[PDB]
Amino acid sequence: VKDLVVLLFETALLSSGFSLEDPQTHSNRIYRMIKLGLGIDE
Amino acid sequence: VKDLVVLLFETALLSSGFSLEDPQTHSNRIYRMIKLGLGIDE
Amino acid sequence: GALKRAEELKTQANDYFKAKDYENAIKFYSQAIELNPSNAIYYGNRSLAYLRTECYGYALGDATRAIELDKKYIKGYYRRAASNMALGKFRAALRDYETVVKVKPHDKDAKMKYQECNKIVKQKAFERAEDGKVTISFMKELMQWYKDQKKLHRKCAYQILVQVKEVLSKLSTLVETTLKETEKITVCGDTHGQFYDLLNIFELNGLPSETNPYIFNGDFVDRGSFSVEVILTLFGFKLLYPDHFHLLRGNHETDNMNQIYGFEGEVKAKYTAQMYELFSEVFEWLPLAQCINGKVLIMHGGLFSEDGVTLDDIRKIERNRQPPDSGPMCDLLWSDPQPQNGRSISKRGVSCQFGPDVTKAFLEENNLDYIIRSHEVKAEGYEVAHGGRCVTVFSAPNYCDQMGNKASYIHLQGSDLRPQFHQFTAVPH
Repeated sequence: VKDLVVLLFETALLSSGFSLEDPQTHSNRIYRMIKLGLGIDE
Repeated sequence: VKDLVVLLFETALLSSGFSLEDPQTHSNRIYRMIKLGLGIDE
Repeated sequence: GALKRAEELKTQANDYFKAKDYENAIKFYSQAIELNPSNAIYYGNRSLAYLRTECYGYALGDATRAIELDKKYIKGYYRRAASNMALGKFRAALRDYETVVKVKPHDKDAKMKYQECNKIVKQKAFERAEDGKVTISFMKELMQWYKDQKKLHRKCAYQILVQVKEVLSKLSTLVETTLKETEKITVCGDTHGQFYDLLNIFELNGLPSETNPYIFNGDFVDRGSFSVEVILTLFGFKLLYPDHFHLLRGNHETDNMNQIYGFEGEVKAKYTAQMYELFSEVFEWLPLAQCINGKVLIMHGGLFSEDGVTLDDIRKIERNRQPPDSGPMCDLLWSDPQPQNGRSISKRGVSCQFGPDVTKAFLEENNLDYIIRSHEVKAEGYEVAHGGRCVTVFSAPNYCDQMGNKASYIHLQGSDLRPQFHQFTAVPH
């Protein structure tokens, strides 16, 4: 629930005209998600 | 391959200080992945 | 010769399944296999009778032999993955499930279970997605902190590890503590990262101090979600009371098992990678055993396979290294008792088991009364074996939130070294 609510808040905050406090964390989350979806593990 | 290329370019554009012109498509892609990863077929 | 004694235990052991008699079914299954350990049919039939008794660990290996002897035995193949799922880990069950369509055609209900098994690995994947001396004010503040989640500052933790390593490196392998006629001492069993149970221990038996000495028999980490808090609090306790708080090395204080049973992952999630390296460095200096009054000798593992084994040999042990595959320290961290006489191969796969004769010989040769050793989960929180010469104490109630077992700690008196068991309960976190 913590991960889900954090990701929802980040995406909603992005798609409303605001600016993120640190893009690096969101980018890393997206990269980890893609890596999970394409099978690298570890 | 096309989806990965577009998502990679969009995330790189986000993380390099630029401003995205159509955040709703990005949010839609994130939502599509989130439903693909958490059960519901459609 | 003995081929006839195969089917005679088939119509009997399997019949008890109809009468819900799983116990006698297992007892009779341990007879046909005993006189015929080459039939996969019985190795498969034993799996259902042993799985319905909520015992999954041994059934996991029991279901494998029904597959090795016959790879066409789907009956014994499904239950291996069923036991793996009962344990809860992924991969093995999923691999077993997917290694059924390559042996069968497009049959009904064959792939539905494989898809159902797939539907949980996705959930798992989404889950992936003062002056540096420690004071009473500091211990109370850190205790309340850990009671309210929150990680300790990295500098304070590093100082705690450095100081505890410096203090522990000056202690012999066999710590000799002399207890007066009065002034009892507390001995606790495995903790395994149950900080909220350590809170109950300290509240029920009093906070450790010079008047109420404490000593824990290893296993402060692994299989728990609060291992870091437990071990850091115990290190602070050792720092504050070096002469009244004693930590004994355990089998779960090893890197090969820290990296598999969550402690390494917990440290890397809460702190840096080198911070677990310093955990390992300070873990290797923990004593393996402690002797009280020259009468009560306590250790996390127990006795050895070698027959000589003296206290001087215990003192001459190099602690600062990883445990060997066999030898003194391996049994000092892995042995178990056996109700029958003589040695045997340990069920854990390493070390061995010691009988009552081994315990009696060790106590007679080392001039000791009895031995205390936890290493294990007990339903009542303590166990008496070998006629009282073997004592087991457990301080981890509700081990993995599934056992639901009581826990206990031992009060030992100088005037009377008889163990005084005191029991406590779940105390949910």
